[PDB]
Amino acid sequence: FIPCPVDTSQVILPPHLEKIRDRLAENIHELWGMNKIELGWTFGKIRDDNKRQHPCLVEFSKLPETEKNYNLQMSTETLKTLLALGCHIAHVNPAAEEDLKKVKLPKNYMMSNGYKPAPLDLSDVKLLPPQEILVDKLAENAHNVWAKDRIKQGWTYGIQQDLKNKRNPRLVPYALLDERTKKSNRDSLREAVRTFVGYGYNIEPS
Ligand SMILES: Nc1ncnc2c1ncn2[C@@H]1O[C@H](COP(=O)(O)OP(=O)(O)CP(=O)(O)O)[C@@H](O)[C@H]1O
Ligand SMILES: O=C1CN(/N=C/c2ccc(-c3ccc([N+](=O)[O-])cc3)o2)C(=O)N1
Repeated sequence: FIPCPVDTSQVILPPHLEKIRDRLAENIHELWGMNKIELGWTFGKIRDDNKRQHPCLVEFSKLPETEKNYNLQMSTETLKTLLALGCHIAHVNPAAEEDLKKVKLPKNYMMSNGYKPAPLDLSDVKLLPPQEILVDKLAENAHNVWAKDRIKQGWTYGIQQDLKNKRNPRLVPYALLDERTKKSNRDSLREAVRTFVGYGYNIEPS
């Protein structure tokens, strides 16, 4: 198994896109924090996988640096991937960031750190068919960018996951991957494109 994604080396990120790169990472983390509470997890300072405690379920500004850069790099690689495919990212609607409210969840979503997930309310954002094929294609690539970095840290396949060896049952080709995870990647990058549009960006191939 060889996870080779679209080559992101012959690509640079213009400084005017660094703004979305920062906000895109925030929203992607907000969506993660919500889904994690939605499935048995809570806040903690000493991670114990059996107790469902997590230190990363905090606001984007309070994250540790090791996990933080990974969220900014993956966000930067996502933008660069669109550029490597021949698509452009450009601001057109200047009032969209002001007309971008955030989702507010029930009271039970607040934990012992003062953090309560508040992703952007992007439910009223519609995508054209061409942008759907992009999100589906971007999703398969996000699996490869994740799998390549893990592989060089020694991560291979293993029936049981493990935070102390390089084992993970999802280190497999996108075809041999459970459709739940495949759909999860598509949903994540569907909001990624909606995050751009929510800030006033038009995605358009050259
Ligand atoms: N599938 C995904 N899509 C977008 N961001 C993800 C992600 N998985 C993890 N992240 C980001 O990674 C950061 C936390 O890193 P961590 O190592 O704790 O992942 P994790 O605990 O979710 C492993 P798993 O999801 O398999 O149980 C989180 O703040 C989150 O934003
Ligand atoms: O088990 C798994 C896990 N995984 N992806 C995990 C990685 C970890 C960090 C992120 C990440 C993605 C996108 C952005 N972004 O664009 O901002 C920011 C961070 O995904 C996968 O494919 N199968």
